[PDB]
Amino acid sequence: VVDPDIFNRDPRDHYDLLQRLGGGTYGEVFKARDKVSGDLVALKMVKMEPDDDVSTLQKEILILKTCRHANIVAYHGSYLWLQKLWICMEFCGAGSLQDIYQVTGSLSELQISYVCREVLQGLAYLHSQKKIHRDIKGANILINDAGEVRLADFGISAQIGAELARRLEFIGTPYWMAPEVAAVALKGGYNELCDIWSLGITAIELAELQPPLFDVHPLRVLFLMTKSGYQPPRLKEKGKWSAAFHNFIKVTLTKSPKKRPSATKMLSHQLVSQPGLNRGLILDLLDKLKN
Amino acid sequence: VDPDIFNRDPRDHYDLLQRLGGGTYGEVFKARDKGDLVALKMVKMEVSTLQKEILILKTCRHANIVAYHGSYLWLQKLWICMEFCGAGSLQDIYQVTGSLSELQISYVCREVLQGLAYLHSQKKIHRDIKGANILINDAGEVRLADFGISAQIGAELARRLEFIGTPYWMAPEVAAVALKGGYNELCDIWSLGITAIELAELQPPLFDVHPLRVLFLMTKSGYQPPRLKEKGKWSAAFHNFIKVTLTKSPKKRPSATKMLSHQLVSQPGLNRGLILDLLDKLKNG
Ligand SMILES: CN(C)C(=O)c1c(N)ccc(-c2cnc3c(c2Cl)[C@@]2(CC[C@@H](O)C2)CN3)c1F
Ligand SMILES: CN(C)C(=O)c1c(N)ccc(-c2cnc3c(c2Cl)[C@@]2(CC[C@@H](O)C2)CN3)c1F
Repeated sequence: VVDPDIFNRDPRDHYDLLQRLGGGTYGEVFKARDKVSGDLVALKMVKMEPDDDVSTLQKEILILKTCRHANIVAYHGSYLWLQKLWICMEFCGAGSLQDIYQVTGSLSELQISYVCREVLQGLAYLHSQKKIHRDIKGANILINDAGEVRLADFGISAQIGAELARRLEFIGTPYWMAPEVAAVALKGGYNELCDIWSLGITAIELAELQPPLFDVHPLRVLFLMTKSGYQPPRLKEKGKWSAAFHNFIKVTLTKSPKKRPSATKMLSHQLVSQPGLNRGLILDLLDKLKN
Repeated sequence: VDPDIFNRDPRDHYDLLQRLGGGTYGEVFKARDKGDLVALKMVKMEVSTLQKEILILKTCRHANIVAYHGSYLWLQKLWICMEFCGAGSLQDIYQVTGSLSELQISYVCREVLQGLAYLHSQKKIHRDIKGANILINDAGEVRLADFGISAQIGAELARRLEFIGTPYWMAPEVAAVALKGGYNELCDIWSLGITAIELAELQPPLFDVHPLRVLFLMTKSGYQPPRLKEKGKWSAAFHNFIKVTLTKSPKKRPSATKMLSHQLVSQPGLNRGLILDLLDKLKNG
């Protein structure tokens, strides 16, 4: 089955569907209003026909329902009704940061610092649970109408958890296989510090409206990262950003994962521990979006 | 598609004699050209992984890798024609004869390393070196076999790459796992170390421990590579060969070509006559 706690009932008995959200980038997502509280939620609808694979969807719900942290999108349960799965989540009324900067242009360094602190808080919590987001980017950082920051979309993370379970289920007899082969089969070949690198790239994304090498063919970018002399990217405009921001980029984009700072360590960095970082900075951004 | 497929009736060319392998390697027949003997593996045509397996065997041309002769397509059945190894696998052998002598193990290890060094310079990985996949012919000569696991891993690596998504936010270690899999050909060197213990003791180390427990242990970093059970039975050279092939760190594990310079497999007197002696034991015991 997909999850042992699924509500086997029509979601429309609890929510009035209001409008579609996200333009389809996140699937079929509906804005909905609770019929008793009046609170707003987002409902993602996924098809669940009898003989489809449920493993990835199962992993995604398992990840969502065991998170209870302010900087992670809240989970309110799922509804299975007539071969449709509705995932009920916290509604973030300003969309993703990508939705926002595609209108406003590049974020200020202080706005990027607040965002980075809030994501690091969410990442420290996930890493403390032995979870890995693995798809940190502007599109998966959501903003509510109060200017707060919420990590969302564990679909990639669920995809990898499902691979891990399958490859482990059919790994076969292990008495002859090398330790490093067993470790890739059980652990995946990397660890939660990949999230720290992705935040570094996301910080550049917010500063420059594209990740580095966005205009390079994706298979070429993958190949360049595997070469011995590969150089981590940097911010484009040196004089636009303080040395603190430049250093933040340098350390998050540490090439060797053995030397890359963890999320708790990054929270002590000058850029995200400076005073004056609060949701008002993003309300300013939302006001610019509005004006 | 394989451009060399023979689109004709294989029984128009071979007499099908007995089955072989007890079904462990699939449906494979001992065949006689209709005086040469071949092995014919048949598979029902429902297949990209089967494609990839044949390409591995077809492109390999080395005396220590089981030879490939061609494939016939007929009545939705694919007939893969290969070199026949009349003494079966080393597992078939030692289950009758008992543990191999150190000299016999040394010769088998040299022959397998020769095949591995060829494979690794072809940018291939066997990934299932074990007694069951090391075959012996009637001359006592050693041939690596069964690239099915190698084909499946290469297909999983290719497919998971085709659904990896945009890579601009990916860390370089994640990129490396996507393109290269997370390990390399030195895993075959470790598997050979285990195999040599298998040939000496009739079982790989930890054979009587639950497999999911053995997977749990191998990833703990406190993990200690196994050793030969009975010290006084084997020379210091054998023990050292086990030590170096079972190097935990893949960054320090010697390559196949380097291992060919090890004392155990470079000593004189290593030849097929040792396995002819073994093949005499299975006949006379
Ligand atoms: C008018 N607005 C704001 C939108 O159309 C809009 C938008 N452009 C972008 C993103 C969201 C949004 C808000 N909250 C969410 C979600 C999303 Cl996608 C999810 C996370 C991903 C998916 O699982 C559903 C859960 N909570 C939008 F509503
Ligand atoms: C009476 N004997 C000896 C056997 O039954 C016997 C046996 N017990 C074990 C192995 C073989 C054997 C010999 N030569 C082979 C093959 C195998 Cl399986 C393959 C290698 C890969 C596989 O796909 C087909 C091609 N060359 C046996 F014939």
